[PDB]
Amino acid sequence: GQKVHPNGIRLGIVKPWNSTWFANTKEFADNLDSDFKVRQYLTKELAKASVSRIVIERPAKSIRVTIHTARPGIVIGKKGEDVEKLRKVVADIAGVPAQINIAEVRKPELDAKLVADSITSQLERRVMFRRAMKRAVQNAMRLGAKGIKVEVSGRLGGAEIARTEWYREGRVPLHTLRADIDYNTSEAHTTYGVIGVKVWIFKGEILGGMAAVEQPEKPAAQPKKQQRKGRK
Amino acid sequence: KAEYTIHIEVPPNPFWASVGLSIEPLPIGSGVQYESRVSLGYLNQSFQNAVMEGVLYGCEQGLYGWKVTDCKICFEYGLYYSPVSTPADFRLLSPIVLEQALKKAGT
Amino acid sequence: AKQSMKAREVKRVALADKYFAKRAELKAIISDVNASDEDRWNAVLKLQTLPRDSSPSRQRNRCRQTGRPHGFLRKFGLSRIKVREAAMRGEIPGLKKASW
Amino acid sequence: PRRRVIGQRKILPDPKFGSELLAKFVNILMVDGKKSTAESIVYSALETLAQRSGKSELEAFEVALENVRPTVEVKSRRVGGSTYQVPVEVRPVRRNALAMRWIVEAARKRGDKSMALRLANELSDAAENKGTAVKKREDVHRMAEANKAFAHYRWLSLRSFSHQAGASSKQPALGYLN
Amino acid sequence: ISPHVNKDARDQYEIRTHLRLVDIVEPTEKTVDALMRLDLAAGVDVQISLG
RNA sequence: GGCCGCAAGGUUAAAACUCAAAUGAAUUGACGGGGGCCCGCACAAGCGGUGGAGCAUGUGGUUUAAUUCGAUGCAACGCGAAGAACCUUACCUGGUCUUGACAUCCACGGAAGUUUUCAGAGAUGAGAAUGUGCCUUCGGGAACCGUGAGACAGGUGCUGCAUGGCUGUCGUCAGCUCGUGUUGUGAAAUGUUGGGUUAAGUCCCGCAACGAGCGCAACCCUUAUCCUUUGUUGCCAGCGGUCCGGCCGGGAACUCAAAGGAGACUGCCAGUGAUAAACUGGAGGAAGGUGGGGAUGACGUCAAGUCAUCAUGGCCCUUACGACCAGGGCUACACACGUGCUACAAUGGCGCAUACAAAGAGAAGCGACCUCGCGAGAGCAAGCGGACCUCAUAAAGUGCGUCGUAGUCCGGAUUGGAGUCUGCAACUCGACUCCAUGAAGUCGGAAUCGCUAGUAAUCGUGGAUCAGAAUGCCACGGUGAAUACGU
Repeated sequence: GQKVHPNGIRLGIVKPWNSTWFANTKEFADNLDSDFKVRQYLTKELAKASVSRIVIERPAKSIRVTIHTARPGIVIGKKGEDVEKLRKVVADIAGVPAQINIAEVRKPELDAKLVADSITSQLERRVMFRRAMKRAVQNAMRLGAKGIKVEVSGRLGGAEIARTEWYREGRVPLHTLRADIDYNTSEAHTTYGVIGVKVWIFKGEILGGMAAVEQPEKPAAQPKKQQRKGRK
Repeated sequence: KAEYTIHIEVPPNPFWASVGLSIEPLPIGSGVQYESRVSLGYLNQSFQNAVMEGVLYGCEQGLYGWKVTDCKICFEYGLYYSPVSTPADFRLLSPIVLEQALKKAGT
Repeated sequence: AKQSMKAREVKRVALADKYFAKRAELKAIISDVNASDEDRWNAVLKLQTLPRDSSPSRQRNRCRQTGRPHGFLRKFGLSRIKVREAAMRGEIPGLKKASW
Repeated sequence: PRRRVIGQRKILPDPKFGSELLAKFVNILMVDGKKSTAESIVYSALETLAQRSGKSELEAFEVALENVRPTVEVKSRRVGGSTYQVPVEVRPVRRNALAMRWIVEAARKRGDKSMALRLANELSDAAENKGTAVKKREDVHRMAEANKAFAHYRWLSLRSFSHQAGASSKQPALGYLN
Repeated sequence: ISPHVNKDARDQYEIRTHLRLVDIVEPTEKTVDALMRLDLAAGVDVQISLG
C-alpha cells in the first residue's frame, strides 16, 4: 500500500525543518510565498553545480540561504565573486536584503538527494545504465551507513508501459521512529516521459539534529535556593 | 439522422461502443460530402481515417444495399471504451450507424 | 490552473487600490445609514456600481502558487494537497504530522 | 471465537433502596441517558405501588418481580436442514434481568398520562399476577415447553462424544482404566 | 489524503507555537543586548512594550 | 465388407475431413455447498438508529440555448470541486480581439504614472487636461507603457492502457524475503511447517536446516496517578477591606499552565506447564500485562483512481481546444436512487424560575457595559491579539404551572405580508428576523446498520472553507446505557 516519508514523521522530535523562520498568520502565507519563489529562482543557477540541498532562514530582518555543496569552490568562485552573484540573485527575488551561507556534502554518494541526482542524470543522458544503481548503493555502503535502498521508475528500458526496478544493501527499517535517517524522492523529464527515483538510507541508532526532550531540570532546580513566590 | 451503440446490459461485460451522426440529403448532382466534429484531437489518431473508411465500407451496405449519392455526412459525437475499442472497432461501427439511420429515415 | 484566471485575479487585486480601497468608506453614508435626499440614488451610488469587478465578493485570493480555486488554505495561501506534500519535506517551519 | 470472555459490568447501589438490582431497574427504565428522570419515575411508581399492595414500597416490588421472573427460555440451534428454538435454563441474575426487561416493556405499551403511572399500573397487575409482563413471562415458558422434545444436534452432538454412560455430548471418548 | 477522491480517509497535521512572558518588567543595558540577540534570530519573535 | 446368435446384441474394424495439440506425472498459485483448527460487533446476548412522511444533499433520469464533470458493488453518489446570486466556470446567447489576458528574445515611439469627458450592456473607442522620474560619462542606459515581425505565448483540451509523484482498499491483516547448506532432472521443498503459548512467522521449546533482513512491536504524540522547579494574561489555605470579582493589600497550601522526573517487567507471591515461554489466581499499585487512545500501513494486488493539486511524454487548435465583456446556465422538472436532517411527542412541548463545560477565531478584526427596535440588526463603546474579551445562565438536566392522545397544548413542509444583512447585485437563485397561514406525519413492507463503557444511545458548543452564506466535514465538552450463554 502507501507509506509515510521517514524524515517527515521525524520533524520536531528527531529532524529539523527545511526552513527555519517565524512569521505568524498575518505574514505566514506571505513568507511561505517567497520561500517557494527562492526555491525556483535560485535553484536554476545551482542545477549546473554540485549542490544537493538548500535551507532558508530569515535572520537580521534579511533572507539567508544555506546551500549544501559537494565541491563548494564551484559556487564560491574566484576570490568569492560567484557566491556574491548567487546573493544578488536572491536579492533580485526577495523583498528584504540577501545573504548566502555554505555547507559541505562530506562523502557525496552518502547524500540520498545527490546520489539520486547522479543516477537520474545518467538516465536523462540515455546511457547503458544496467550497472549504475548497484554501484551507487555499494559506494554509499563503502562511505558509511548501516543500509541503503534505491528505486527507479517510468517506462524503464524505453518501454511502451510502466516498468520499475530497485536494489538494497545492509539493513533498512521502516516503522522505527527513533534515531536519524536520510530519504529522497525526485523526478526528471525525458523524450518518452517522466522518470522517477527514490532513495532511503538507514544510519543506525544514532541521535538526530534534535532530541524529543531537553536534559533534566532537577539537577539545576534544587530546593536550597531563595525565592519570593511571585507578586513582588 | 440518428445515433447507434452496441452496448448490452444483461451480462457482466457492458460491450460499449457508440456514435451519433448528421446524414442530410443535398441538392441533386452534389455527390458525397464529409465532416467530423470530434476528430480535432479526440477521434483523431487513425480514428479519423477509420470513420471515413467506415463510410467507404458503408457504400457496400444500405436498404437497397449499395452506394451513397447527393448527401453530406457529419460525425457529431461518440464514445469508445479504451480496452476494447480501436480504429477498426469504429471502422465496423460507423457503416452500421450509417445503415440504421438510412433504414429509420427511409431511403 | 489557467493563466487567464490567475491574470484576472492579480489585476482585480491591483485595480482595488483606485476604487474599493477608498470607496468602501462612502457606501454606508451615501446609501445605507446616513444618506440625504440627494444621496442613495444612482447619482451618487454609481461610485460603487462603476468599479464592479474590484469588489471583495469577487476578490477571493485563491491559491498563491498553483492557482487552484475552491481547494486551498488561507493561513498558508496554498492548495490543501500541496500543504500536505510540503509537510513531508518540512518546507513550512514548525508544521508536522499529528498524533493523538 | 472469544479466546478471553467478558460479561456484565459492575453498578453502584441505589441511594433510596441500598441495592444494585434497584440501580439496574432504573437503568433498564432509562432512555436517552436521562438517569435523573428514570430515578424520579421508579421512586414515583414504587410509592404508587405502596398505596395499592402491602403498606411499603419494597415488600410488593418482589411479588410483582417474581410474577414476571422466568426460569426457562429458548436458544437457537441448527439441526440438519433447519433451525429450532430449544429450551434452556435462565442464568441466576439473568432471571432478574428478564423480569426487569418485561415489566418496563409492558408499561411502555399502556399509554397512561405518565411513565410512573404506566409502571405503577403494570407493577399493580404483576403483583395481582395478571399483567402483560406476567403474560410475557408465561409465553416465553410456553415457547420452551413447545420444544421440550430435543436439545442437541441429533448425531454429532447427541452421540459422537461418549463419556459418562448416560451422556455422549462434547467431552472426549472414554474407555476403561487401571 | 488523495489528490483526487477519498471517503473515510483524510490526513492530519499540526503546528505548535510556544509563548512566554519571560518574567522581565524593566530594561537594563545587558538585557537590551540579550533582547537584540533574540530580535536578530530567525526562529523566535520578541515583543517588549508595556501596553 | 466379413463373421457369431433366434434376436436385441456381439465381433473384426477403417477413411475422407479436421485441430495444433491431445495425453501421463509432479511442483507453485488459486478455489470447495472435502476433513481438522483459531479469530473478528462476524453472529448470537442486547441497545439504539435506518426503510413509511416532509425536507437537506450528491449521483443517475427527464429536460434545456446551456444545464462542466470525473467517479459508478467492494474500488461511485454531503467524494475530488469544504461552503457556484457575481467571481469561481467548466457550459449557452449576444457583443468583440488575434503575437494576444499571461510570456521570452529584438527593434522603433513614448518616463512609469496622474487627472478627466462622452458614446456603448460593457468589452471597447475617441477626445481633453497633467507628470517628465531612475542610473549616468548627460553621449547613452535601465525600469515601465505603446507599437511591430520571425518565432512563440495561451489551451479547466484529449490521452490515467505512455509515465512520474500522490492516494483508495484488502487492513494493523501477520505476513514478506534473501544468503549459504541440504533435498528434487524440475516447479519448488527445508527454514517460514512441528510442540506449548499469543493480539501476531508474539514469545519459548525442538528437528538437515541454519544464518540474516523487513513487516508485527518499541520509539514519538496523546490521556491520567505520583515527585519536583516556577508564578502573569493564572491560583487562593490561613490573614484583611469589599453588602461579595482574587478586584486589591496579602499569600504559595492548592488548581492550572508546561518544563523535567518516576511507574508496568508476569516484576513479586501461589498454582498450572516441558521447573520453558506463557497463562490463571492474589497481593502491592493510581493503573496489570505494550494501563487506555493515536501516529505507524511491510511484501503484494484490482491490466484500481488521479490530464480537476502538481509533473510530464504523446496527439491537437492557435482562421484557435486562446482571450475580454453584458446577460443567461451550473439551481430547469409529474421520475428514481445513495447519503444526511427533522417530526410524529408526555423519561414531551410551552411559559416562568434555575445548575454544572470543553474548544476555537479575531489589526480595514472580534467585542461586553450602555443606547435604539418586537427582532434580525444597528448605534455607542470598555477590552484584546488572548491564560487578559465575546459568543455564554451551553442544552439536555433541576424547580413550578399546564396539556390527555384530541393530527393536539404536537408537527409546522406549504404559502401571503413586512423588516434586517453582505455585496456591483440577493429576479430566476443566499442568509437572518417578525406577523399571519397551513400539510404529510399516529413511530413506517419485502428488510437493514452502528456500537462491548465514558462506548453506544443522547444534549449542546466551536472552527476551517468564508463578501455573504451548511441539516455536510473536522474537533469539542455535557448526560450516559443494555447485553455478551453459546461459537
